[PDB]
Amino acid sequence: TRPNILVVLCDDLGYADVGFNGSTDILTPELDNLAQNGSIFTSAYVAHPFCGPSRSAILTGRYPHLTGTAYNLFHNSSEDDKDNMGVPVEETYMSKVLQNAGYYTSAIGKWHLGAAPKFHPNKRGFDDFYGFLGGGHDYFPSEYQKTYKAQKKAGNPNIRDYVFPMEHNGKPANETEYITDGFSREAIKNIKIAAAKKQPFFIYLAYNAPHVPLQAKAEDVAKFAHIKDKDRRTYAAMVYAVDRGVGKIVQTLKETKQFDNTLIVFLSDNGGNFNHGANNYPLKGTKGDTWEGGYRVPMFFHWPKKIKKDQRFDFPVSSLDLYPTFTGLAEAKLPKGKQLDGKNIMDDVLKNTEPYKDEMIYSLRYREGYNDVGARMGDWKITRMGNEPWRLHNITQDIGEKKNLAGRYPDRLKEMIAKTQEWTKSFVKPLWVYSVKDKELWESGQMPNYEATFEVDKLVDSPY
Amino acid sequence: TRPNILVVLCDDLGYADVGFNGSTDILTPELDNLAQNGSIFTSAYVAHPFCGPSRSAILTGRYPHLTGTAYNLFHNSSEDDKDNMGVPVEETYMSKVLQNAGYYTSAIGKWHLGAAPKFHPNKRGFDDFYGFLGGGHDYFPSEYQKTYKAQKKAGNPNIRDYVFPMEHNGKPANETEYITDGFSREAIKNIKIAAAKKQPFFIYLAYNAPHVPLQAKAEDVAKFAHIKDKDRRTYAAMVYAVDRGVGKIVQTLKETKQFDNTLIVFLSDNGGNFNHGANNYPLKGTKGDTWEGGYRVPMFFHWPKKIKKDQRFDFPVSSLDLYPTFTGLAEAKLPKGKQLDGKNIMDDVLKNTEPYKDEMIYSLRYREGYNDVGARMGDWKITRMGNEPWRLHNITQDIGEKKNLAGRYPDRLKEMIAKTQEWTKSFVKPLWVYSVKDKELWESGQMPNYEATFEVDKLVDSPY
Ligand SMILES: [Br-]
Ligand SMILES: [Br-]
Ligand SMILES: [Br-]
Ligand SMILES: [Br-]
Ligand SMILES: [Br-]
Ligand SMILES: [Br-]
Ligand SMILES: [Ca+2]
Ligand SMILES: [Ca+2]
Ligand SMILES: [Cl-]
Ligand SMILES: [Cl-]
Ligand SMILES: [Cl-]
Ligand SMILES: [Cl-]
Ligand SMILES: [Cl-]
Ligand SMILES: [Cl-]
Ligand SMILES: [Cl-]
Ligand SMILES: [Cl-]
Ligand SMILES: [Cl-]
Ligand SMILES: [Cl-]
Ligand SMILES: [Cl-]
Ligand SMILES: [Cl-]
Ligand SMILES: [Cl-]
Ligand SMILES: [Cl-]
Repeated sequence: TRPNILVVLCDDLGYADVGFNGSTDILTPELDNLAQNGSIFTSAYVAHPFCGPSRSAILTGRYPHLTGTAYNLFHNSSEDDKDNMGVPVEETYMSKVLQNAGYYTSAIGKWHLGAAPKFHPNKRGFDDFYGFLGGGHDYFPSEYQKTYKAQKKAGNPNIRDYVFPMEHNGKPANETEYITDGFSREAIKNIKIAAAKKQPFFIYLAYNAPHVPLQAKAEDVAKFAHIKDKDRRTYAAMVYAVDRGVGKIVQTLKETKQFDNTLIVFLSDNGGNFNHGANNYPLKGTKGDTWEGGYRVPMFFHWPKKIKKDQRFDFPVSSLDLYPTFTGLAEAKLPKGKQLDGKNIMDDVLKNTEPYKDEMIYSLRYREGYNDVGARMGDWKITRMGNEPWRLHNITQDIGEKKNLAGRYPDRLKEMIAKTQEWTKSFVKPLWVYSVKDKELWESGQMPNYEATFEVDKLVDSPY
Repeated sequence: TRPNILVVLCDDLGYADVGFNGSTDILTPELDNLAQNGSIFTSAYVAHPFCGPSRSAILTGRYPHLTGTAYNLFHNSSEDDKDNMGVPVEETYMSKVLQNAGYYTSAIGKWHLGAAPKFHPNKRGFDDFYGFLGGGHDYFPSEYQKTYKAQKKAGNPNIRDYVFPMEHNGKPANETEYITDGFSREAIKNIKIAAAKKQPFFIYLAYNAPHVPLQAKAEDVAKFAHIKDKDRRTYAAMVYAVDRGVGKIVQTLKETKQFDNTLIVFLSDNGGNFNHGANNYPLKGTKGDTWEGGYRVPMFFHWPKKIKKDQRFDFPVSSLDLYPTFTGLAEAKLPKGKQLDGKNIMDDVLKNTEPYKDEMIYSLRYREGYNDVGARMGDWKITRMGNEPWRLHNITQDIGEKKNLAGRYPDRLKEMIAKTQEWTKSFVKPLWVYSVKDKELWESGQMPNYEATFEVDKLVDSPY
């Protein structure tokens, strides 16, 4: 009997901001209990260090550099199909694949993969959608509904999508509670629906917490009243509210007897933003970086029927693995011609085998005139940040990327740079960029200039 | 009547790495006692976020962008006067000005302002020099002398200058102890020389501690044995050896009865490198950045005859202020046509008045194809890092530069950028650059492109 699949995806959760991954000040007892009863992934990576492209990769199973979606959609992006402001519809999502294999599919919370009808969740493999289409949202309906009406009362032609009414399959959601609590409430409802249907479920629970604005319930803040920094205190309360809902979700799974045969996957979509309450310790950097802190995230698998308790999986994996792993477990057939950049790791997880032995896990982030790069194989990682000289780290011994080994092992450095450059030969042009500056640089050819990105000696050689 | 002047300049000391500036694990009792008995500067800035240009600025009193010295000299730089690898000799150092006013002048420790004879300290106003000409040095003579000899006897043509013999006025120094201790002993020796000559002294004590290589005496490491991280522990021991030497220097000043009429200035030449043991809390960033962490440094003035005890000076100051402050105290006349970018602040310190009201304290750091910028006026700072969109901070309320207010106050942002851009209009071309990549970009005009640096709207506007 095929398992249910529950993906709990948080938004900008820092590497050190759940108990099972080292937090000393944020309490996440429900998440910790799930993690201790499953497999914790100590080297898990998303395919891009910020929101839109990471989510594009999770659902398409491809790097955003291959689908044209490596920039975020701007807020209030176009809602007209003629404008193709969304992930290409030809790139079939794993939700549609699971849907075509008889799964009850549900998407809750944040989307950010296109606000026009052809990009809507109900058209991309989801029987049920409850959430918002853009990149973020205010958390309290009492506050943001008032603002929305008032802004209509002045005929405001550019109302921020952070205050738009949310929707349930295209109709007004009429949410009445702190939206983290509402998304938990909708997850429970959809679990009860699938149980009543005696149908396996796939639920994509995309919390916007703890993404800005930092807004939290008074009852949650009180659990952290001793934290003096206000942003950290509020951020902790936000993470705690997600934890409360996972505990309620777990109770529902047990009452409906779906707990033992549900694969629960929990992760963050990118590294924490350390300007807005997050802590990525012991990693270097912040959301958006190709330092580990940008795209290495907490993650666990929990599936009592098959994954042993107290497991730690220390081999590097990618969020790109979720697509082939889920379609495999679903016994689903892939669409003809579907290209995938990850692999099914369920067997590797059960037997503690290395899925990426002698293979690369990459990141490339476009900047204003240059690219940040990161690439890991085994214990070795190469990094370029700020267009500075290339760095080589033994990421297993130097998790903080403090000791540059490029000088001691230049052969390894250039071999890893060679493979990474070849990878960028397969890229497509971005379907959209983010800023006016971006558009100029790509039109002038100043971007992408992958050739300059993979220079090595001239960055370090003296001309004298 | 005129005071003695002792400049204690550490190398790469982190903002939180002395007791008086908030350190909780590194002990600096001697430095703290001086600071408690003088004026602590809570918003002190050096003129560039790394070694060479900052030091050029301290001795010339000018921004390195105006003297052509905003890149480091490469290690083992040219020793022939013909190649002009050094600070322009026409830019008169404050040591020469003080020399010409009857001061006994002495330089100790690190130089890095040119290794050719016309750039030598003895030709730049220093009666005495004891140290090394380049940018760093190994700490234990038993080890680096052995290496230097072995490699000299093998005719190695590329001996690292980190192991060259140190010198005393052009002759071999024959150092026999941990060079931090060796430098302290020389400061004591030069204090007694000035006393015997019945001359006011100016001592430029340029410790290379706590700059890499992290090397410390075992007896000093033992005092920080509860520090678990090996690099943090050695670094703590290196800072401590500087503190011990400051205490011995203080004892000498009392025996020679020079203590009360000596102005002791203590500061770091730039922010701490957080990859090599330093801690810049609560600032953001690291050595080399235009975040506060790159160029805001600890600093105190200690001068019992005039400066009151337990003072805290909270208005922003610059290390460029030391040149006109010292010559003012020396009652010296400036060379005809000498340009200075700082101001005499001794009166402002004694009366607690604002030296930079409605005026700017700047930083601009060249990167590979773009510029990092920071500029502060009053409570307000603008920051551009990594060519990202411009940031505006109230650094008095937001010392960590976490909350960008550029959207909230675009009028202030644009006026501060306008003033900063006009400042860059006076810059000169670098006399040298640092890497081959640097040279290509400057010859093609890809650098400096100050015009692109001060773009604002195109970095945040959507093109759709
Ligand atoms: Br689809
Ligand atoms: Br709503
Ligand atoms: Br069950
Ligand atoms: Br930010
Ligand atoms: Br001079
Ligand atoms: Br020596
Ligand atoms: Ca995110
Ligand atoms: Ca330095
Ligand atoms: Cl609005
Ligand atoms: Cl940042
Ligand atoms: Cl089992
Ligand atoms: Cl090698
Ligand atoms: Cl384009
Ligand atoms: Cl090259
Ligand atoms: Cl020797
Ligand atoms: Cl050598
Ligand atoms: Cl005295
Ligand atoms: Cl470094
Ligand atoms: Cl760094
Ligand atoms: Cl304003
Ligand atoms: Cl040049
Ligand atoms: Cl502009």
